[PDB]
Amino acid sequence: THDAEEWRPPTSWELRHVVGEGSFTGVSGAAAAALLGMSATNFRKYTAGDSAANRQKISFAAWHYLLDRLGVKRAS
Amino acid sequence: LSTASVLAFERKLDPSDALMSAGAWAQRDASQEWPAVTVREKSVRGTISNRLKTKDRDPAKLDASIQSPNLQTVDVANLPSDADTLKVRFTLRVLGGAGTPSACNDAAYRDKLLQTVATYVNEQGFAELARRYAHNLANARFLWRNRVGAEAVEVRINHIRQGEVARTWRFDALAIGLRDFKADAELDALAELIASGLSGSGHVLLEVVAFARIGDGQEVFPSQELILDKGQKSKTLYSVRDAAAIHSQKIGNALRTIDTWYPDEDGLGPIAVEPYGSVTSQGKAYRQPKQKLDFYTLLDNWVLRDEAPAVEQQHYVIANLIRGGVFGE
Amino acid sequence: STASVLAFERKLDPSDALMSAGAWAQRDASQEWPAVTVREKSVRGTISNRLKTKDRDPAKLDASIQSPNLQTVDVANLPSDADTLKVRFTLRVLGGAGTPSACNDAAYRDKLLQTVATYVNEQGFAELARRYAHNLANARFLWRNRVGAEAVEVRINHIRQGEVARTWRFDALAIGLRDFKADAELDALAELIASGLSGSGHVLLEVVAFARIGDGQEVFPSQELILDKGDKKGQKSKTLYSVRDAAAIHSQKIGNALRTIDTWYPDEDGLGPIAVEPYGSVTSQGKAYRQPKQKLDFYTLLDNWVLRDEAPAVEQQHYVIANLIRGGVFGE
Amino acid sequence: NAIHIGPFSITPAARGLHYGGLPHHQWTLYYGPREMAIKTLPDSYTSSEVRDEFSDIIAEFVIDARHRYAPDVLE
Amino acid sequence: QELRQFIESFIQERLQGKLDKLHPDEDDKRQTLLATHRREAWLADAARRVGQLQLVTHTLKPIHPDARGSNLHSLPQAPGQPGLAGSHELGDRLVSDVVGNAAALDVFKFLSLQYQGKNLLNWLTEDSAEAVQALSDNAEQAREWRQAFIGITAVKGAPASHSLAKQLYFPLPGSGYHLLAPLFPTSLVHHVHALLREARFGDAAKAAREARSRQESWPHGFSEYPNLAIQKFGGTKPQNISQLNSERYGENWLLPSLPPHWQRQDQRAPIRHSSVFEHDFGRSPEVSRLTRTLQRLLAKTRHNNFTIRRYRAQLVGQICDEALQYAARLRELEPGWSATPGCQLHDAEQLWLDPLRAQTDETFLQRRLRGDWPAEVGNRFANWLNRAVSSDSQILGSPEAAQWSQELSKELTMFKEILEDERD
Amino acid sequence: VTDPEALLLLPRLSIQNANAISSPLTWGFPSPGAFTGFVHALQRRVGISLDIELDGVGIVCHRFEAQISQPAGKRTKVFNLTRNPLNRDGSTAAIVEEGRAHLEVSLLLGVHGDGLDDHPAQEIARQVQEQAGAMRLAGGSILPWCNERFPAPNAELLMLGGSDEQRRKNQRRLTRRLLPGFALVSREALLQQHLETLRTTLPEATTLDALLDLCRINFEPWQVRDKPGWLVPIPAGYNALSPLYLPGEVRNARDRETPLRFVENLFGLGEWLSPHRVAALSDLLWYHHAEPDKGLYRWSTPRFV
DNA sequence: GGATGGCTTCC
DNA sequence: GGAAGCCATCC
Repeated sequence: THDAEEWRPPTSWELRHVVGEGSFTGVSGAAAAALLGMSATNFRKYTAGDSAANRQKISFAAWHYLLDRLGVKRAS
Repeated sequence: LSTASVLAFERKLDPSDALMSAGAWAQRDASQEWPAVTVREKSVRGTISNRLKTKDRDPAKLDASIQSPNLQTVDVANLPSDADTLKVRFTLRVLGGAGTPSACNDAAYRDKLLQTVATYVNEQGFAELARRYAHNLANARFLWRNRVGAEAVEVRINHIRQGEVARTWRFDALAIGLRDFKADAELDALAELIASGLSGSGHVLLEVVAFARIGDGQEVFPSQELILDKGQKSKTLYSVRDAAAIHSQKIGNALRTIDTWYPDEDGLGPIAVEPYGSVTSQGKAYRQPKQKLDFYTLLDNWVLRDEAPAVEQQHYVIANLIRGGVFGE
Repeated sequence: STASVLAFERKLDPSDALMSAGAWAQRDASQEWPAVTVREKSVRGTISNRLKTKDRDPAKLDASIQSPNLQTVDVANLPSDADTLKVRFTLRVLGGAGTPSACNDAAYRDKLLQTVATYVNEQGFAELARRYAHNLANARFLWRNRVGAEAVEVRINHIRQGEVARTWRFDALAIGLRDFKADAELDALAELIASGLSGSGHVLLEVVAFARIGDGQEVFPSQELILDKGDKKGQKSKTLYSVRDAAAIHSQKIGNALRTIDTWYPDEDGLGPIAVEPYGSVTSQGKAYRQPKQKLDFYTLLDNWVLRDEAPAVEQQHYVIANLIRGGVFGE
Repeated sequence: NAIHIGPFSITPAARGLHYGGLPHHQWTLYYGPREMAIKTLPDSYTSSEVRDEFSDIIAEFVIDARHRYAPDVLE
Repeated sequence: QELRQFIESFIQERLQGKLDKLHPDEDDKRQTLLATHRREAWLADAARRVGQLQLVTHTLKPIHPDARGSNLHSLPQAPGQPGLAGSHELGDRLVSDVVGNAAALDVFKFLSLQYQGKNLLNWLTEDSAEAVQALSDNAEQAREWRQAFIGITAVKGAPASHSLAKQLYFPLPGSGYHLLAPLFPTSLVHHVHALLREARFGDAAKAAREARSRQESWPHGFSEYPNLAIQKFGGTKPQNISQLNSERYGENWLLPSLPPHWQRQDQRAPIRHSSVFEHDFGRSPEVSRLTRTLQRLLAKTRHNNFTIRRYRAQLVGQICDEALQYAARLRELEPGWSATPGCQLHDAEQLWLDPLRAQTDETFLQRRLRGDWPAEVGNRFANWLNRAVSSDSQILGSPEAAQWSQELSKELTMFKEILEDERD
Repeated sequence: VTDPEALLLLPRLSIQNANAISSPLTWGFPSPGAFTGFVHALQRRVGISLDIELDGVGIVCHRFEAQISQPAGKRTKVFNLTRNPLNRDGSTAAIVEEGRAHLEVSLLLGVHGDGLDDHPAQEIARQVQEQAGAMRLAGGSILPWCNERFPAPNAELLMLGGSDEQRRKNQRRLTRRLLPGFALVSREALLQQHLETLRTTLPEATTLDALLDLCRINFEPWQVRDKPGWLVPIPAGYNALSPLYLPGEVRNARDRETPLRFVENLFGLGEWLSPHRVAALSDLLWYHHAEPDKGLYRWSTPRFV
């Protein structure tokens, strides 16, 4: 959703739908990290698997901008 | 003088496949046109019941697994809703002439074998083995799970010389236990018939039927099958021209449970006669080769180094010869 | 001497024996009996092999027990109502026994021609034909199905044109597997065989056998030759021979069942008549009788008979002419 | 040891068996909490072989998901 | 120059590999003596091995391992009759395989590896100074090595065959025969085995495979071979043909050469009403493939209208021939004519398209079926065929669709004439 | 070359374990050279005793049944073997791979001699039947007469007998007998024009045979390229490697009285056609003809279209 | 698993 | 002596 009040961050399993070599877009973690202007390590911080095991949620803006740049949602 | 490279043995006591039919009690003497029971399908909802690997023990993951159960379809077999008696019929064939191997290399080896088994025949007949075989036919061991919790089970045994009946029997298979070997006049008469067959003194062909009183529309248990992959079906049964059936090797394994001479204990009861006599139900081997009581060491101690063991161990070795298999290197 | 190239073509060509089943006392009506099919079933066994005995080690034995062992096999049974098995095959006899299909040198060719002319002019085929009519009289071709039977019955029919020439029937269990006696019907069959072997033409037979076994018991057709040689998953451990969705026996198996005539192997006589082969080697015992170290193998006996003209006795003559009628490819 | 191909997971079944004399293992292909296929594969298989054993089912699922959730067309 | 130093380094590496299998009792001194003898006289030891080896393109041992005859290295001329297949088609990319002893094969592989790098593979005959300067062999040793290499490059065989070859006859025109011994080609099957491996395996092959899984169509081809057969040469060790059989692992893939219907399946001839309705359609595997091809060929243009019309006429003729053959196979495959219970229109079609009036059929019905041939069955079959072919107003409005309708009418008339000639 | 005047048909032959491989590249039906050799041996055995020469063979292949199996892990297919008897040591044998198959073929033969003149057609058909019932075709013996005693009789048919429409209706009454089968002819001209098409790409010769008998799947502009008939590879014959050798110049020969050649197999293209797509039956007879100036050893079917 | 031999190795 | 035979080792 575009409304910030109802949005929740995705989990790792949902996030593997678009990032990773097995995903449907077929884009790497390194290329997606370069698409957001981050390091590879800080991007790997997002896809650890559980927030207790050193994992952070992604932001609203980074998530929607990443969906924009991959050609999934238009996100005007 | 050593053991041969190859050694093959055919099997005596060849059974048929046993198929099932259903009908009413007290009409069991008219049971020649009873319709067969059939295999259908139904769908079952699986649920989570296994142990967990201490990583799948978050409550959220557990409830998320509870939310989406998997579905399966599964074969089943029941009695009809009005009949209450299960009829199982098969055919046993006793061969005789059990000493000779069907394949061999060293002639002196098989000659030593032949005189060993001839001396065993001369000392004792087959009366102990035939008595125990007729015991395993008296109670219905071949009714594997269908015997469990049955109301009353009766069995007719019928001798076939030409195309007609020679002599019959009948029993109450619940009166005969599963544990011990008793004595009975009809039973030893049948055992004498089997012993006459096993000595090669005339061929014996038997057909056995068995009736089990269970209940209306209850579940019966045919033999199962093997599934390598699925994408759908997860359990299949065995059938011959659309009639539920039991494998022949299941009947043969239910017939050879006569071994009461394993060194471990006696409270367990008789087991089947195997080299390194084992049970898959317990995952454990009696007659370990560390003890000097498995089949192979007993065999080449009787033949090559000429130690006749105890007489019941000679019964065990002769039963392993009757079952037959692949020996050698 | 003998040529570098030598080859004989096979006489007595049999057919693939198809199997069918039905009930006893209807075997005269057995022109439409249904076939016997092959099915599959699943088996689970345990370990019963002689293990290496340096790895007995009871913990590892109980470990190797608790992983199960599953296979898929083939099976062929009679139906639950029938109790009789019917096997049928044909047999073509050619004649012209001596002549090879290939010879590099003509001198050994016409020397062999004249010495087999002498052998056929000395005595007839009646010994070999009597033994062949014996091997068709008892049903040796029912390899394992004959074992432990109840009553066996053969029917042999002579076929000249598209109709029956003459018929025969026997009781195959009265004739043993042991010796070679004589019988007027058997000697008439031997007369037919000796005429057919004489180059007279193509004599054609149709043989049908019967056996009381029982209801729903198993029969034994041929097996196949499969080589594994692969990383992939295990195949089914047994496959049977079928011809147009009906169980069958191979032609070479019944052909090997026919030539079990040689009782003159020099080692003993209590083991019985065997097939005829150059330095005759059975596969059941894995051992070659008539060793070429002795002068009773086929090659040395022939080279004495035709080249050095050292004629052996009549038994070795029967042996070498049986190896001639078996066919083969010889040479260096 | 599991194998992860995007949102899919391929796990073995923790105790093998002997089929045709050779040791085997059961494998399961998951899509989240939903189990899709089960095969029985022998050992001495590298992970690439276990990948392209299931690659076709993955591709078919992709084809169906692409056709079902296609967007609308104006003209 | 550098090639002989590389050969000496390869000999030292072979000595180190022979010292890798070292024994703790006496392997060290024997390995040192063998390395000293190798580094001294590798060429002198290899000349006697290179005298034993011969290069060959046709071999007799694949016919049978126990036979032995003349093995020939020769490229025959291209025949005059055009459009054939032989060894003459390629000359530039040959690879000859050699028969000989295994240590001799190691020596020949060392000679071929010394033949690489420089131009030594073609200059093993014409080179003295640089080769003797690099290899450490003298002038006399270089001359003896050149003589041994010229001898090993030669055939060195006597013309003779064996008793286990084929050596067949072929009659001459109006006269006698010749004996014709066939030899197994090995360079040709090594070449086409490389091409078949490249067809079945390769980055372009797997890329076109995942392309045809994703239907992304970049400019590329995709080849596929169905139902090969596999043959195995000899026993467990394959190199006894040659080293080409060592690298092919004793395997040769065979191409299918089969009759059309080589899977004899049971016929669903029996009297089902829905079975008769589906048999009026006649959905089979080859019939379904032909119907799919005909439906795919409907949306074509008229720019290739000559070739498109030829392909459409060929497809229609193949469909008509397959329908007639399937009808004949269903008729002759039928043992008897049974009265079908509720065969809706199946009796009306099988008055002619069914078997003769047997004992199960009525004799009056058989005489009535002989009175009138099944022309209406042909009309119903033409209607089912025209319903199977997707038509539209573009064919009715276009002249090419009118020509296709005329061709289909001519094919239906030929089928009706062939049915009526046999009918009655 | 020559036009046959009488056509004789062998109705339905039942053969077991004939050779399946018959070539170092294919493994389906056996070679037509075996059919030319069979009719030549039929001429040499008995056909000289009734003053006929025989020219060409016709085959229809009613049924096919090979002993082949699939090894449960791959798309290829493996052969069935037989057990050779023991070596004298008793260990094993040298394993050689062979292909057995069962066939069902009708044999169509042409004639040129005094067919109906010296004797009627029925008796010469019966005697050539009794001649043919004792041989083998490609290593496979003929199974004898069984309960198929109904296709026992044969019939000779005169080629140009009667009028042209009478010849046409006799041809139609004859092809009403060979219903479930397919004839096999050479189709080299299709290979010529296809090679001429791909010569615009590049000048390769064996690729024209290789690419015309696969399943090429084309990229979308996900489709397949089609060939209109049943194009099947076939061994065309032989091309020699060596010149002609003298009857004693080579050792271990079959016969030391005939000259010898060392040859390589030649391959071509065939097609399985329906019997009702041909006009004349004289278009499907396999003649063996020789060119001893070169290594050309050819069987073919001239005068087809 | 075919090929060549090398010291034995008979007769 | 010479051959043949076996075994052996190579690849």
